[PDB]
Amino acid sequence: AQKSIQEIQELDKDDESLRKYKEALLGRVAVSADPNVPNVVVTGLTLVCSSAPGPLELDLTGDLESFKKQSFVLKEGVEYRIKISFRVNREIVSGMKYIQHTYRKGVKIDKTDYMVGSYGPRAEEYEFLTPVEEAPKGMLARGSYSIKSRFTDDDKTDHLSWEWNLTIKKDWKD
Amino acid sequence: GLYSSLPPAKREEVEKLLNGSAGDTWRHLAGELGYQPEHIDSFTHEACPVRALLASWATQDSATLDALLAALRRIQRADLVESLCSESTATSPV
Repeated sequence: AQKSIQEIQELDKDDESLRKYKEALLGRVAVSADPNVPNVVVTGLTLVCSSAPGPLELDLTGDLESFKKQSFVLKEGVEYRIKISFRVNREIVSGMKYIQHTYRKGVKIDKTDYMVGSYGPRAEEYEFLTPVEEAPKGMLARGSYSIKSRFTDDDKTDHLSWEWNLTIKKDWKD
Repeated sequence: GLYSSLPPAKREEVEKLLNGSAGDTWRHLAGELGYQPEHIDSFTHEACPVRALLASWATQDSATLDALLAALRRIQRADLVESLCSESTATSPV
């Protein structure tokens, strides 16, 4: 019939209302797999500091020009570590290297590069932690240090590069 | 100038750099802002009260940059002030 079996076929209306939520998927067919997005990017940087009261972090993949002004908080003569977090949603990459420079009052003094290795196209993000690093000291050396950070590979492909400031404060914990 | 005049990334950095500063740096700021002592005992109980403090302060016109800077000078944080003032000033050479 046309108007007798609908008394039990009503369950279809309870799952047909959910078809409108499937329609929203058509609004965002990018899947982060289009050529308009890069292969590997640092999702953020984190500063693990066992001497500090709490962990530090900074967001990335955005307005890297802003980080040339904003700074971090460290302590004079303290020990710290740098953790870099990056996602890989494209292909395997090898010979990956993280470069870290240090500029005092607008003058580079040295730089160090840390090999991260090779990583595959995992839907998640990988993290790399540096060894112990010391901080400068004296009230004149409490100024903002520019750090330049770069990521490259054995294929000479720059993934991202940024730069961020660092306030060396006298206290950070009491 | 108002704290609302700063870029979104500044407002995030004010929180993210203060997590490395003393666990009670915000406690000094709140005392000089004229916040009541009972509100300080409610904030120190939270995990990240420094983030909520900026949002609760930004609820009112008193949240000017000039007022925030003035209060940071009273608590001997002129060090941290000068470094955040790198964006909080008229500068754009491009």
